[PDB]
Order: sequence, then structure tokens, then C-alpha cells
Amino acid sequence: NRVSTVQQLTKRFSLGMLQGRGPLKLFMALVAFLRFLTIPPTAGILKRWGTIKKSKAINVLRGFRKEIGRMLNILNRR
Amino acid sequence: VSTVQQLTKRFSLGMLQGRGPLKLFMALVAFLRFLTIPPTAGILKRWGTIKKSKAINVLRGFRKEIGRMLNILNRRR
Repeated sequence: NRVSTVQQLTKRFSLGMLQGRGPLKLFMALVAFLRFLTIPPTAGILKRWGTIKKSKAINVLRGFRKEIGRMLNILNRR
Repeated sequence: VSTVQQLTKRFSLGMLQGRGPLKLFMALVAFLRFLTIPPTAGILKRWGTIKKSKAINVLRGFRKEIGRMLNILNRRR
């Protein structure tokens, strides 16, 4: 329903989140992205991985698994 | 040998415009959907085009990968 411009997306992504900065849900998504593509993380990203609150991080990861399931349903029904 | 070199190479490919390998494309679409960030027109156009059977296989590996990450958290003290 909504679209982004390429320029709009690149403004939002910053060098800071290569160092693992950012909100938890954003950080979790970036970690998952690298893992999908088997891309090693940076030390800064890696250091935040141990920092995160496990309870809050687990719930965010479950939401991703749910969203992957929604995408699978979409692709199956086609 | 690098996170940043690998990431910039994919950006140069045009991955934000929808270009690149299917696995790279699916990972980016999944990434945006996780954060509910509106995709680009080029990404959105390919979302309909993609070969569904191969795409579903890629998504199944993502689900297995998300489960592995959940195992890592429980493994930590």
C-alpha cells in the first residue's frame, strides 16, 4: 500500500548500526539479515549481541518467525 | 573478508532497487517486513515476479535460521 524511495531508505540506515547501535527490534532484524546471507558481523554488532535482554530479544525473534510464516502463506496461496 | 565490503557490494548491485540474487532479495524483503518499513517500488515489483517454489525454499531456511538464533539465546546463561 505504501512505497519508499531508494534515497528515503538509505537515509534511515546509518553507519552507527554497523557498530550495533539502534533499537532492539532494528538491531535484531539486522542480525537476522546477516545470518540469512551468512555474512559475518562486526565487533560492534557482536558486542551488542551479548548485551541484549534475552527476554525481550526472544519475543522479537518470535515475531520474525511469525512474519516468515505470513510470507510463506502468501507465497503458497499464489 | 569483511562485513562492510560484503554489504556495500550488495548495495552496489542495486539490492534496494530489487536487483540481486533471490536469497539476497528475500532477505531484504523479510528485513523490511520485520520492521514494517515500506519497500521500494523496485522491490515491490519483484515481490510479485519471484519464482514461488524457489522463494518458499529460501524462506524455509530463514525460519530454520530464526530458530537457531532462538536456541543461542536459551543456550546463554
